[PDB]
Amino acid sequence: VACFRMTPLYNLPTHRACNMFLESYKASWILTEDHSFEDRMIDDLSK
Amino acid sequence: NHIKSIISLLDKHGRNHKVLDVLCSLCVCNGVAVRSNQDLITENLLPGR
Amino acid sequence: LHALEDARLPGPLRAGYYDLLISIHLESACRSRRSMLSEYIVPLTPETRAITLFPPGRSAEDGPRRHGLPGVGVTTSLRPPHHFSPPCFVVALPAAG
Amino acid sequence: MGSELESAMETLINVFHAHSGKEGDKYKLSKKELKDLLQTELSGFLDVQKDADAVDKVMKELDENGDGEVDFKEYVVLVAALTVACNNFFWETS
Amino acid sequence: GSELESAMETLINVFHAHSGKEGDKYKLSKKELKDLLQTELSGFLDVQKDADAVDKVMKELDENGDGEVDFKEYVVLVAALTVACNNFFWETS
Amino acid sequence: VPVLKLVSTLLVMGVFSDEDVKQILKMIEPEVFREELEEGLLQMKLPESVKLQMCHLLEYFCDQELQHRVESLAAFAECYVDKMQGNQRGRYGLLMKAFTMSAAETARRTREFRSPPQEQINMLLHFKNGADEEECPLPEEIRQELVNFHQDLLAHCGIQLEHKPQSLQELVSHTVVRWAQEDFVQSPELVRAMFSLLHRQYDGLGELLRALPRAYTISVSSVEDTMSLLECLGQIRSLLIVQMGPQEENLMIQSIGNIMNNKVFYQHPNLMRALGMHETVMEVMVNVLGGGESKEIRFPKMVTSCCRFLCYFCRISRQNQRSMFDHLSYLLENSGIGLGMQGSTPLDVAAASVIDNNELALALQEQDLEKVVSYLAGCGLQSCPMLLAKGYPDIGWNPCGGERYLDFLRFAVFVNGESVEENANVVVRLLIRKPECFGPALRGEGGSGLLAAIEEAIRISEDPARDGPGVPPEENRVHLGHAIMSFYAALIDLLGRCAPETHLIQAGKGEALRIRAILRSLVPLDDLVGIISLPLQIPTLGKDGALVQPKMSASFVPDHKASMVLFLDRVYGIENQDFLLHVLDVGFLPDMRAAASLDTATFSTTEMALALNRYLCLAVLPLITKCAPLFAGTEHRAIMVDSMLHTVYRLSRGRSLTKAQRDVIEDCLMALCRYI
Amino acid sequence: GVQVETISPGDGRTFPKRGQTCVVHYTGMLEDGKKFDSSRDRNKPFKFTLGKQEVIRGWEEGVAQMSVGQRAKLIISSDYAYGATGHPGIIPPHATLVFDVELLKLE
Amino acid sequence: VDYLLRLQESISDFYWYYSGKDVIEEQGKRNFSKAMSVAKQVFNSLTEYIQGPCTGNQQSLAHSRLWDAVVGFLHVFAHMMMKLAQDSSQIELLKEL
Amino acid sequence: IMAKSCHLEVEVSFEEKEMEKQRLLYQQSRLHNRGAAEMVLQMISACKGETGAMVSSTLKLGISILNGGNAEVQQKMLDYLKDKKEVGFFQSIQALMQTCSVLDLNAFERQNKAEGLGMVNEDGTVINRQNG
Repeated sequence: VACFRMTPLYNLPTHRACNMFLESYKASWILTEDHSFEDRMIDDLSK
Repeated sequence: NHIKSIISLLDKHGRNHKVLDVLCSLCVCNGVAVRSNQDLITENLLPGR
Repeated sequence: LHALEDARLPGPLRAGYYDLLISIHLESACRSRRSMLSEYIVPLTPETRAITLFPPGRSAEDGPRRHGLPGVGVTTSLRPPHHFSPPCFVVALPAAG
Repeated sequence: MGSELESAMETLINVFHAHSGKEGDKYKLSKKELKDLLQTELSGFLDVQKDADAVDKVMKELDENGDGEVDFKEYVVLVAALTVACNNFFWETS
Repeated sequence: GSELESAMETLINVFHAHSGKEGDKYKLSKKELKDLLQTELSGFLDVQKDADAVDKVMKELDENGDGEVDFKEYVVLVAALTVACNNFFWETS
Repeated sequence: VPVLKLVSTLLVMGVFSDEDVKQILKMIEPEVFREELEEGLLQMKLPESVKLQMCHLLEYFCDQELQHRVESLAAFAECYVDKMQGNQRGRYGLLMKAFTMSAAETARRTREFRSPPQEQINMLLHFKNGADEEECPLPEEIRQELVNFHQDLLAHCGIQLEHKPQSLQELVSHTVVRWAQEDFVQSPELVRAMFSLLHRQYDGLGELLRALPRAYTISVSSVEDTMSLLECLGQIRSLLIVQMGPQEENLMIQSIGNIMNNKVFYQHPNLMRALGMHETVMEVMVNVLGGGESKEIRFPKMVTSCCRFLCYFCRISRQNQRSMFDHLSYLLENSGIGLGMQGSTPLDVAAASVIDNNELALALQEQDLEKVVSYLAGCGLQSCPMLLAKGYPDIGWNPCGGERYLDFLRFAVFVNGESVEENANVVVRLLIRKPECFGPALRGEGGSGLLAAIEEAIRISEDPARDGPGVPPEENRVHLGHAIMSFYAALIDLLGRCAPETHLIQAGKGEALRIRAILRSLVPLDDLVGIISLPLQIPTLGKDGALVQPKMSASFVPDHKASMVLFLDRVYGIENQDFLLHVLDVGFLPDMRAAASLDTATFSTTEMALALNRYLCLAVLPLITKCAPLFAGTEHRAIMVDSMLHTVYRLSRGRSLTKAQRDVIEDCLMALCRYI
Repeated sequence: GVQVETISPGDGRTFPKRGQTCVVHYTGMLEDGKKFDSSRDRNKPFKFTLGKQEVIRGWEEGVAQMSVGQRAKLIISSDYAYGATGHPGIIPPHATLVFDVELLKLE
Repeated sequence: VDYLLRLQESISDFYWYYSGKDVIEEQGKRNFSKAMSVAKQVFNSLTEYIQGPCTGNQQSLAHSRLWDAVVGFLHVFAHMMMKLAQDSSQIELLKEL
Repeated sequence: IMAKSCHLEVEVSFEEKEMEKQRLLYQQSRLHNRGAAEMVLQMISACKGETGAMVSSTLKLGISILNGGNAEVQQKMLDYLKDKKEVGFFQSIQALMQTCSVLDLNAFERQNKAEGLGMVNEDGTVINRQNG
């Protein structure tokens, strides 16, 4: 019956919405972004 | 009684920094402080001046 | 304070007095604040809304290439204040044990 | 009896005082029993009620109002919320 | 459903039968809802027992001069008279 | 070094103002930290220890930059989530303004909003690689805000792509590399600080990614209570570094009390898991428990408070319960010695960590179960040194601790009214492998039997100088007779809970049939009937109106019989009319008659009267209701049937009876009268 | 307790009244002549209100006797002082106290 | 060799579990895939140990319990190839085996 | 970071393949010319047979520097082991093997039942059967 019952996002307090947004952004945007600093760091440290 | 004996060591043998080191070790070990030892050392050593 | 500002003290005694000042007055508050600095609880205040990654500028499109000076500006993360008691040895001790 | 709309109000009166009698003297009511009163007698409406938002507001009202003080005004306004929730599917309320 | 449910359909049917006057379906302008409330509460308002309640409603009719009043406030304002006459009649604990 | 230590301490305290921080930065490096002696401290060719202090300063400034990034992200979240919520309201408005023209599309759009809010946010946010309107409703206007902010964040962290540094990150990297190049650093702590700083500078997104888990946002109204909770948490954390004493115990108790009273502990459990409060409290508890293991558990009150706090932390939410399930094994390790405090225990914490959670019960580990089974075996083998020192007679085993371990095993096996087959089977095998767990009564080589053991325990209770020391801070410490009865009741309760389910038995699973056969072999039926038939002492009015109330803590009680009834119902089961009538005549009906007779005002609210009420309502009356169909065609025991009906009706007409209990009684009566 | 000896004169007309705050500069010495406290080192005058039991009864009587702008030596007996318990780490048990108190102003 | 024997016992038990069922489910196929990957790596390691050839390692394995593990794999391989060939959807798992 | 330093990147041209091999060798030289092999052996010996992220990272680094059967790294490791004559390395390796797990039918059944059971509560609010 929960599926029939609606769960609007806009009926959610701003602070909980912010926490959920932070988690989702971390999971989908920050984590997916790829940066290959290993080669540069190793070369700099070796020189 | 042990703390007072260690302080009497300073009293009777002189101003030896190794006794001070022992008293310092009594207070703290591996980053954990023993409040009873700290308080007893303070009470028995400092107020006499 | 006189030991701190003294210049002729032996090195061991100068270091000892500096460390004694830190231990007597500042060590506990420093420890508590360092423990609390690991977490970021951000109230939704107008000051928080005012925060931006880059200072208002025009140097570059992705904000000014120059950052703001680190540690300078508005920080709204909650950190409990420091509490200190005056050193006074003429006040009455608590009647209870 | 009398005018039909009036009779409807006395039906409200009697249904609320049914539970007032059990917990309080005649008029005093507690949410402890107002929850059962609403969820039982308005069971017919919620079956056909599709305003998930309003029924959720009612489910929030019940856990908000556990403090347990209520009167006729509170009961009638909340059951009015329930009936408008049920019927607003039937009829547009904007 | 329970007879309370039938009372609810009674209220909703009266509200709609008089909302057909001005308001679309679940809306109704006060210019008409006022006539509804005095005409239908004529028994109650005529047997009014709380002068305070009757004067509050007589000032409400003018206070809500907006031509729009929702069903929650209608039920509240009718209950204002009803509960007053109620508390006069019975002991009130 | 001293001046830099003082400056670093003041900075970490945060006392320094903006102008002071600017002066410090100018001293560190004039050119780089220049708003709008020339040589800086970094370029001044200093010794290694001074370099360590400078590294501490740079660490502070890097931490401040990380804080700035986190706060900026939080503010952007505040704005962006408001935008998304408003547009979501608009979209729902239009979708409801849609009069079900095409269900295939109406349901497709409305499934979005039927989904939980976290998945709603995920779906809305999923447009990083590009998505159309149908998959992602967000308009391009809203999307561009996030794209711009993400580009800004990458630029700030430097992942978005000189002879002078021009920035803090460049300055730190250049300085660390230059120091390492110039000299072979001989200070391990200096090397560690240098390379930690270098790694932080190189991995900007990694540091923010690791920091975010600890980032939380709260409404403006919660600020005061959150600050108070932070003060209490800081106190508790400070007590991690001091050996526990009286003052620290009192402080810890006060802090835990205030934390439990505070609202944030309920409104934001996620904030608490992020703060790690549960782990801090557990570390304090285990430290003090480990302290003085051989002697005793010093500061029992603090341990009780910590255990209560952790159990209630588990109760607050399921996620907290899983967090404590993660540490279960640690609590089981520390739960070796207990009951010397008589309050809450780490074993209770472990039980709460798994109570009423099917997922966690299924995830429970055989190693964890075997540890508790080994503890139970040890209890069945050796006696309790604390009781022996107190002066209690040496019985040779520890029913007191055996009962606690059995309680944990019961909570593990039995979940939400249904037995967990895996845990039940594992526990049954583990118990049979170690027969001493069953206790000396069921101990095979010379076991007297369960009925004989319970009768012996009753005689222990009756006989002084053998029940107790007989040479009372909590109701006279403990009583050996009641302890033995409680141990056997708990054992039989656990076995009955381990009993397989009826639907499995009907399906014919060989494993379930074998387990039920093993349980029946362990527990004979006649012993259970005799124990259920044992007479309970009833309050009586004597000696000039004095109430002779039996002492519950030191006497046989209805709960011991209730466990036996549960075993009889689940394992053996009542399927024959003759057996039902026999058990009713011998054991149940006398207890019901006694409960009816204790309905008078004098004995109505007595402890034994309430115990009998609970026992009947929760064990017997449900059983008779389930067995009601068997009462058809019992015209031969007409007198007994009439007496039972009268007794049940008299119980129904009873005072001091809860509504649920009355409901059970009335349901039993209608069920009987339907088939009689 | 307490004995008061006048080191420097005061006005002689104004004396502290109950509930009235006193600002003072003090220097605490043990009866052997060992200093244990002094506000002048902290550079901040000590403020205390009479009749609220904030300071020991030796102060509560000596400062009351003193007048505005007066410097005086107060000899406070052990029992009027912290007494048998003492102040651990600072004052030994059963120690008489000698104080050099200047009453700056009343507020 | 001992780890390989533990693995082959586990795989034989899993195959006996799934023998009755007509079609292996997705989770069963995934677990099979992980087990066969690990077994493949262990076999590659053993082959690397013995190739060259290393007479000492050859003799050590010959005297070891490798033969029983190979027997278990032979049984499992025969039965699993039959069962998986009867079903087309499990072609990828059959290729892995 | 050191492990990723060694990349290990239609059939390519024969020059392409040898040239890729040469970068892999140079990248492994950057590490094992500075004691990375001895560090890996010392870390594997220090772990003392308790599995964890530390030994996982050590093994990954060793694989990275040994990829392609680097003979120079192999000799550097052998010389260190023979010279130090420590048993801790192989004792830890044996303990790690003994700790390595295999297919578990009881665990499989538990996971199947847990997955079968579902949350009544909203997925966002509750775990909803997400466990390792």
